[PDB]
Amino acid sequence: MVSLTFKNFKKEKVPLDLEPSNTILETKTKLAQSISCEESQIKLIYSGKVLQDSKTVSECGLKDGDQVVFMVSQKKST
Amino acid sequence: DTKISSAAILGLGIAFAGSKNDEVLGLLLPIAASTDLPIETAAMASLALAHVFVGTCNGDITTSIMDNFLERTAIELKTDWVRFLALALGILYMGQGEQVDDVLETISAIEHPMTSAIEVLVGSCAYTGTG
Repeated sequence: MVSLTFKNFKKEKVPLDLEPSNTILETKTKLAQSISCEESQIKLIYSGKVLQDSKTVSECGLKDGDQVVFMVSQKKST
Repeated sequence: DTKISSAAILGLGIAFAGSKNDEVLGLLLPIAASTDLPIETAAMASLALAHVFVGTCNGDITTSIMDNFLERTAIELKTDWVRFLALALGILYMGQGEQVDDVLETISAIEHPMTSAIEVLVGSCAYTGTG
C-alpha cells in the first residue's frame, strides 16, 4: 500500500497508490486516468530518469510515500 | 522583395497585441506542436508568441516547446539556429521563475543527445536576482 506523488512540469503533485509488483504500465494508465491524458505521451520519470514501461515499482527504485517525476506530451501518437 | 510568408506572421503579430485572451494561445500553442508540421513555420510562430507573451509567462508553453527540443533532428537546417532557439528557452526567464529548475531537470534527465551546451548555458545564467 505505497502512495507516491507524480509531479508534472507546473510543480503539481498527483498522488498515486501502487505496489512492489504494479508496473509503470499501470502507473502510466492511472496517472493518465487521473489527469485525463493518454499515457502514450506521458513520460514517467524518476529523479530525472525517464523510467521504462518494462520496469515495475521495485525496479524503479521507489519506496513507501516517495516522489516520482513525470511529464505529459502533446503528440497524440498513433 | 518582401516574402508572402513573413507578411503573414507579421499581420497576425499585430493581431495578438490586439487581444491577449486565452483563445489565441488555445489555438496557437497547440498548432506549434500538433501533428508534424514543418519545423519551419512552427519555429517562426514560436518567436511571434514569445514576442507577445514577452511580459506574461506560463509553464505550459515550455511543455510543448520541450517536446520539440527532443524530436529535434536539426537534420534540416544546420547553420545558425541554436542561438535563436536558445534565446527563447533562455530569456523566457529573466529572473524569479523556479520553472527554470524544473526545466534543466527534464532536459538533462531525458538522456543527453545534443542539449548539453544549452544546459550549461541556461544553467549558469538564470536567476539574475536583481537586488
